Amino acid sequence: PLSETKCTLKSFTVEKGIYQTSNFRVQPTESIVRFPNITNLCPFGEVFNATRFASVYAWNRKRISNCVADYSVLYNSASFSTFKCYGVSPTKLNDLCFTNVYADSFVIRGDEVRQIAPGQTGNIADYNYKLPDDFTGCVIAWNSNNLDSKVGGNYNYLYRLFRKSNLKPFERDISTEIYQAGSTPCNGVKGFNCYFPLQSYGFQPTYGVGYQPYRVVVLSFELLHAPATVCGPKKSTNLVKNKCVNFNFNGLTGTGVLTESNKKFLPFQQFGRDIADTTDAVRDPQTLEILDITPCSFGGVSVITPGTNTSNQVAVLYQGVNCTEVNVFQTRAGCLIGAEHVNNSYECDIPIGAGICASYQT
Amino acid sequence: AISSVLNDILSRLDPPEAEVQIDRLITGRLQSLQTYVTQQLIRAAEIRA
Amino acid sequence: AISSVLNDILSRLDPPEAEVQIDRLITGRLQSLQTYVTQQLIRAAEIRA
Amino acid sequence: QCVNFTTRTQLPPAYTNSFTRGVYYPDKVFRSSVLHSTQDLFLPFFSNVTWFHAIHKRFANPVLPFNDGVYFASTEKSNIIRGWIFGTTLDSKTQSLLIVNNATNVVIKVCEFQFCNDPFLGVYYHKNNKSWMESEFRVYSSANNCTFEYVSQPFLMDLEGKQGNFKNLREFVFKNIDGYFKIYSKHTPINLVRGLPQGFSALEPLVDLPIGINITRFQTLHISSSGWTAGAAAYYVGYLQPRTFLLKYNENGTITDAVDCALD
Amino acid sequence: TDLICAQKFNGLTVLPPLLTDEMIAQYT
Repeated sequence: PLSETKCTLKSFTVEKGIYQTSNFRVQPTESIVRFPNITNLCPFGEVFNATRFASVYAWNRKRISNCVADYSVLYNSASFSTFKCYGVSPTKLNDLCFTNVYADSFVIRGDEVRQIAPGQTGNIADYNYKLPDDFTGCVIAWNSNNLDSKVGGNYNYLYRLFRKSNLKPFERDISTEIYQAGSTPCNGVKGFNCYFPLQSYGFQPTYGVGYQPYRVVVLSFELLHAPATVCGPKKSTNLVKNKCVNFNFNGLTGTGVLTESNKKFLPFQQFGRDIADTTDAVRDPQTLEILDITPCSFGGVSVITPGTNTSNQVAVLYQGVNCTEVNVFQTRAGCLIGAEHVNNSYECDIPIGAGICASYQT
Repeated sequence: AISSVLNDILSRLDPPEAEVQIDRLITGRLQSLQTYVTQQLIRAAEIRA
Repeated sequence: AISSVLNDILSRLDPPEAEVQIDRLITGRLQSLQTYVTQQLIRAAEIRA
Repeated sequence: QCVNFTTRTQLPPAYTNSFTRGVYYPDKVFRSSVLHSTQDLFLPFFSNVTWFHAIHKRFANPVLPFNDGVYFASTEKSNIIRGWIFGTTLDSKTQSLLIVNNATNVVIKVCEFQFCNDPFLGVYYHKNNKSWMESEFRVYSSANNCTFEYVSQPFLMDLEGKQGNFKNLREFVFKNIDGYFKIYSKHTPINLVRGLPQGFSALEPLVDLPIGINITRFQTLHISSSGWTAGAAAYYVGYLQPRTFLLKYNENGTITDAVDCALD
Repeated sequence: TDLICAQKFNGLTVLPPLLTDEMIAQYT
């Protein structure tokens, strides 16, 4: 601790007085991830193995809530033709707790791959569907030219070429009727320099990339404060209180001492927060319990030592903490070790603070 | 940034992408801390007067 | 940034792209306004003295 | 079913002021002894809410638009209003939402509902073994193509007929977040003749309905087959607005005060 | 005229004064 002052002062000669060096902190001794048992598994493989999807504007969706979803089967690595994801892959999504999940399924063309992206425009992006800028999920694409393609074109799937206005992200228009194409309203049936807005795909197994269909699956993720009953392979991880640990509770990952409190929460209220809008007390997602989040102990380190030419005696002063582990004394400033307490009063030499001073004597 | 919580950025965006969002919190909180220190050094001159 | 005019950026680039150019204009004007307020606090101490 | 009652007459809209009404818990986050300022869809203080009533020969059932969310305040004696019907066309052409209170639990179903002209849930013969339980369902003739179904926790409701001024008060807030339907519920006894009693109360979240259907209009299921009548009741229809409130939280997490900074 | 302990949880440390109020009354 004397050498900590030497590197703090950037010199080998420590002058007589009190000097601040470092900051002590209690590190977490364990990791407690507490979540109840799993209910079912998400159809992660059924959306990829489905026989046929919907069109781009008609896209079908399967809503699966209460994450974590099924992490066992993961096709994110070299399974399909095109894998473009944001954030972390579903391999790392097993540690995240999301409220609702929207699985979108639609088939696009070759030149339409660049048009599918969050916050990006395009022919089918504006006129059919656009991914929202809040999209945290993965965009999966595979080459269906050996299946969905038909001789002479596949007209089952449809796409809207023209529309009176551009669709906002996360908006659905299924209308197949005849509407205004250009700037001149043609009053229904095609004519008067307008065009039939809906169009059929030309999927041909024998043509190039532009005419090749690509099955695209979009997993839309929504994170809220709602509780999550499934996180990772480890569920219970039996609770240990009165210790500094790394906790993950209802999808909230943090480090702090876990202490039981008398705080009364309403049945719909999952967790509280303090004046700083940070996690204060959370409730057990498994059983009925209310647990308080206590920050682990920390504070500043003060070194009380005389001059280098005096002696090597060093008195370490901890700021605002009581030392229960451990010449161990306690003052209003905190734990003070390496010094002796004299009931007599002397002139202040090296101030400790709170009306107490330290000195080097016999 | 995306979120003010540190555990969110580390658990959401990849380490190469997370360094960009964390740097946004560093620069803002650095200016916020330098603003407090600047105001305290000004109030220190008034209390000494 | 590209231009100091706000209507020039919104009417040219895309909404997702314009957020990058506008952020450069904001952070530049935050430090300039913070510099004036800091300068006034120091000058007011001399007038108060 | 398809025949309206003989006592059915559309009553003129009347308006009245809602003192603190429109305040609710904005989220599930607990707070203690702090002042939280948030902006959501609220009913402003001292605003005007529509006043409808029903008696034993004036029975009004107009259809009202639903856009950004609404505020319902129902003062009751025998609990005349057992629920509401939601939807766009309010028929079997599309999906419809019904919240039915049977005085046991909250029944919520989304299906294709064939809509009778006068929704009615039969309650009769209170002389012997009354139980005040529903018997005939005249509300919908058939149902199919159900996209959603929900059953809430068991509740308690007093359906016994009473006389004198109003007693029970049930206030509801119905809003739509990205297709998700969230219902707020509060029940307290009051002494009321006409208008609204002056007071302050916060509404607790009741149920969450991840449905996603569009609703442009709403109506209650009425009652209290052309010879059927209704009891004495009054209810209030408000309209939520993007207002900012300052909420005062106590040590137990209940709102003891609210301030609308958009008024004065 | 606690807010002290609440701010000490976020890393804001309130340092105790060297001169106590009882010693202030003695100088007075």
